[PDB]
Amino acid sequence: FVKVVKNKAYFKRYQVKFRRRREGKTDYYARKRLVIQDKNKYNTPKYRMIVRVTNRDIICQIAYARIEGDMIVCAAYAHELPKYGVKVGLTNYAAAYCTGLLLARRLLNRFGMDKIYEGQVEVTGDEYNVESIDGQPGAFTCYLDAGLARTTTGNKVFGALKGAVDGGLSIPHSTKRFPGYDSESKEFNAEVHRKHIMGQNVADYMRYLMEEDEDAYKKQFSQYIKNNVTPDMMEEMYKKAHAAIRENPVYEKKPKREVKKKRWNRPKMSLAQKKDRVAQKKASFLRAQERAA
Amino acid sequence: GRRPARCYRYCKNKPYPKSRFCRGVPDAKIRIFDLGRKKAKVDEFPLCGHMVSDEYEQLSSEALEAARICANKYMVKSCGKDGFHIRVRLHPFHVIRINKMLQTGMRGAFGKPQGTVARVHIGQVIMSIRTKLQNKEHVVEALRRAKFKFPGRQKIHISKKWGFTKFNADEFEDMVAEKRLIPDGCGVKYIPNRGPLDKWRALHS
Amino acid sequence: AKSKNHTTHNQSRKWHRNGIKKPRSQRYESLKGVDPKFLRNMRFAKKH
Amino acid sequence: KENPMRELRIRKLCLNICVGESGDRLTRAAKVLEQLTGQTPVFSKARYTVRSFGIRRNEKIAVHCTVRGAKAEEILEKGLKVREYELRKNNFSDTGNFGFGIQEHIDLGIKYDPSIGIYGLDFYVVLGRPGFSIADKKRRTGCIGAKHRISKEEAMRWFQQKYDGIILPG
Amino acid sequence: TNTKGKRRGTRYMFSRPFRKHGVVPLATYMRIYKKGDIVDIKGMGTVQKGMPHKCYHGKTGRVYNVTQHAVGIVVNKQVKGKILAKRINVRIEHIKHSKSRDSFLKRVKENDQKKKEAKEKGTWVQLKRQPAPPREAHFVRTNGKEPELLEPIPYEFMA
RNA sequence: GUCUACGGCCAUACCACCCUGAACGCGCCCGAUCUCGUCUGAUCUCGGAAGCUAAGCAGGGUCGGGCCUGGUUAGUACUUGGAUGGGAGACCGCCUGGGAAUACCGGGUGCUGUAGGCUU
RNA sequence: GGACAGAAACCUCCCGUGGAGCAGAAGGGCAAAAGCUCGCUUGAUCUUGAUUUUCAGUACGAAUACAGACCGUGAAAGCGG
RNA sequence: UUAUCCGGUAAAGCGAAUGAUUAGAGGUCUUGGGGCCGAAACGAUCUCAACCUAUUCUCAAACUUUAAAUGGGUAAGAAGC
Ligand SMILES: [Mg+2]
Ligand SMILES: [Mg+2]
Ligand SMILES: [Mg+2]
Ligand SMILES: [Mg+2]
Ligand SMILES: [Mg+2]
Ligand SMILES: [Mg+2]
Ligand SMILES: [Mg+2]
Ligand SMILES: [Mg+2]
Ligand SMILES: [Mg+2]
Ligand SMILES: [Mg+2]
Repeated sequence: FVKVVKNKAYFKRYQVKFRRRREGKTDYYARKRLVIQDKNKYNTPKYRMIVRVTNRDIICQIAYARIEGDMIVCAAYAHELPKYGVKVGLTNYAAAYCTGLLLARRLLNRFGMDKIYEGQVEVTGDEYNVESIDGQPGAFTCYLDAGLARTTTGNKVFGALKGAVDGGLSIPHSTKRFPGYDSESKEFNAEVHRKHIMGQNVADYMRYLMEEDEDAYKKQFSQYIKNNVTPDMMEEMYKKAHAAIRENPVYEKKPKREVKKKRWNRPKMSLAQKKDRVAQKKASFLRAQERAA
Repeated sequence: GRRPARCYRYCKNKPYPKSRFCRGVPDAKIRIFDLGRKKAKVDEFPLCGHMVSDEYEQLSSEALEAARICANKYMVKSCGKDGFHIRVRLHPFHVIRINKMLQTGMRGAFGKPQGTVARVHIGQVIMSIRTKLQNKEHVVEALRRAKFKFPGRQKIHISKKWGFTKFNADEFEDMVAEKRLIPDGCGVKYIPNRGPLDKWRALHS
Repeated sequence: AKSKNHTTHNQSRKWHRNGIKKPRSQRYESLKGVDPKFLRNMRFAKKH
Repeated sequence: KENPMRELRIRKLCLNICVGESGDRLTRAAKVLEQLTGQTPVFSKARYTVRSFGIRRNEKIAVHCTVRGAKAEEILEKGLKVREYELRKNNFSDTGNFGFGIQEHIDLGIKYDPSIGIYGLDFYVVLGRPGFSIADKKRRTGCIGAKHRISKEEAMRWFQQKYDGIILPG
Repeated sequence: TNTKGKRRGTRYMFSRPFRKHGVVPLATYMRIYKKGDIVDIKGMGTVQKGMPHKCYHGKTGRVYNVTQHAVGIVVNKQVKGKILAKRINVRIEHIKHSKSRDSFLKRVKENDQKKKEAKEKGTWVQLKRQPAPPREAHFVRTNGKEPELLEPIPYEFMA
């Protein structure tokens, strides 16, 4: 026949990966080079601007490494955008910019530097770096963490990066992976980046669908219709969302409702129960065998 | 032209078996370790005796085979052709080195392999014989005769186990009646209660 | 004209005759071999 | 009733031609299935050198292509129509995939060209179920699952019930 | 004579333990090391950069210099006649904190606390670690049953 | 009670199969115009929200394999020091102290850090 | 499993803890890498010190942490004399 | 002595990795060898061989899951809190 590869000795010699590696969530090779501060810094925190894109929202946080795990200082999500004006379309490039801007301004509010480090009040789409000013406390600087995202040109991870940079965070970067950097001539024009920041590509697609096939337009965009969001006012709405975010970036926690203490999963079986089950099974098997014989 | 056993009678050196670093070793003289009707069930051959050494010595492969032949000859003569089972529980692996002169002298003194020798510890069993209960005197005489083929001191002991098994003879039939042991030829299979119950229900089926 | 090659028989007795003394620890160990940038910072601090 | 997410759909239909040599014959064979599939195929380079076949390492000896979507369905349909919608159960693998081979590409519906000649193809179908993408997704790769696999019996039942084919024993 | 290789005879010393191969834990990289801290040396074969020499494996030293990835330490190496307090540079993953100093630190903090306390109360307490004294007199209560009688068992050849 | 994002310790967490998943979340899933990449929108990137727990993922189960930790093995094997001890030797016994590993037989099957949710 | 296809040519699916590969002899080490394929480049560069390795605690060779400029790569954290 | 770190020898193990090594068992068409009914047929039948599954006997200075005794560093304060 065939030799059983996963035999009793296979598990004896088997070495498991880390829990995150087995689950595939994290990349420890990049984490080592991302979270490890120099030893001569003597416990100076190193901040990573973590960006994650899910199927329905975008998570933007900043964290520093510790022996008991990372500490989340400021967390910004995309499901809270409807509080600011973006009612629908929370997983696009424009939403990535908005949540990155929200994370930056909220962090500045937490550290009490809202008025200082204004940053890009209005969008431009070109390269920009927050330059620290003398006398005033120095600017907050962190480093981008894309995780496992395949960082090509025009990624929503970089969109969140641009939003945070415009928010006032001095994150090192370059205008190479931003949408608009063409590779045939190796140059960057801010106009295309501005269109992607404001979601003009989505509006153009919306116009294209409603012009060539209305039924497919309904099939693709339906929540936009339900929220009566037309392409013409798309950029104006995002500008309003940017103004609202930069106005009131604070976060308030929802009140903790008191539970009724109801368990939703079957509790673990105990030793007595499992030792009784085999006794019942053996007794049933023999009593069935004798009466069937 | 083989040297007397008195030369290689002491476990003088650390074990030096035939391996990737030792090539050209001549094949061991003894290659058959089981004799008689080795295709015998554990039920029909309860009695078991053992030839066990009483010193930390070295037994050559040729000595092992000579004792095996002598024991086999007596068993087939007394108990019958198909009425016993002789198992040699020592395999010669420690190869021995021979330095031969032809006037080089002691320069480059490292012997080439000459033969294979089995190293025996205190109380380790050298030979085992399994047969019926009434054939006890014949086995004792057979091993006593084979003692003369070995150097050092060896003794004959009749183990309390059931044949070539690690279970006591008195409780062996009781356990197999309780269906804790399954005969599978010259040995037995021990059935614990730690497996899935499908095996248990199949056995009790 | 052969002779033995290496020996370490009486060496331990030779060592312990004068004693295997540990190095005499002394307060304010020297600052050689430290990071030059850190050393420059310290010297500037002592200067000012 | 049944959960719609367990529907058996074709994930990939791969067509390859192994001419066993490089050069004009390789290009000529490549043009055949290129004209068939409407897309550029890819050459495969040999791994080892054996003198029995006269093939050496890194030698482009076969041309293969993969087709998805509706065009894969049409190619499979015209491939089966020359096999008369019949297959042997040996063609079905243990993993729910199957395949067959055609001796000449002319019978599919292409027009013969004396400069082109005739060439055979191997049509291999790998069936699939919604959710097989987690077996190769980059972010969180996971095992497909015991109940979500496609059995050999399940695959042949799908074949004989969807295309109304027959699986004679053998 | 033997070869003078740097890693000669380190087949098992630098080898990773059983079922602990692969990616190194990040806790070692995250721990901080001040100068003057007592530290231990244990070479690890996963990272070959800044490998401490085999003569220092298992030794305990004091940190006197810290860099971005490695720390400079001073260790006592025994040479033929004397002991040399020589300084080496070792990458951080080959080094770990030692609890030998921590035990003294906890004890000195405890006795300082118990010296500040009860000082104004007038009582005097023991502070020096007295060695384990001989067991004091005590009563053994044979509660009923007679003590078991033990005798050597007869010899039998189990083999 | 529990989930998501980032983790620490790296199987008590793995592996095979089976059962249950309120809500939220994670996904499965629908398309290629744009960003982007392929032989193929399969993967990747992007734009999404019709349907679905079927799968992953969560919890539970297997007189489960494994893994962790106990008893047995056993004061056995081995061993610091000692003897004008035995034995021709091989080696063995004793005094003073330390003290293993199999097989075999039991128990258990992730703890927790920061932030944000569901259980209004 | 799939035409010629055969034991071995090529294509597809599943299992697959390193049973492969890393230039050589061997050992150690390595699985989204240290390995296989690409893209871009010369940190195989210029300079002063400190330390480890046989050690006499002297050299050469080799090696390790840093420091000052010029850089390469990557979106970046970082990595590379 | 009290705490705290390092080892891979002694011992032990192959139902655990690697290299050896013995003999019984049960499987199947996974193949071959000695046949047989057959145009043939995995249609069927004894085997004998290799293969798989649990086992069993004996080994390693250049093997090892475990793992000592002896031993090797550090600390046991006012150069400290
Ligand atoms: Mg990366
Ligand atoms: Mg010798
Ligand atoms: Mg798709
Ligand atoms: Mg599910
Ligand atoms: Mg178990
Ligand atoms: Mg938690
Ligand atoms: Mg890589
Ligand atoms: Mg430099
Ligand atoms: Mg050694
Ligand atoms: Mg040994």
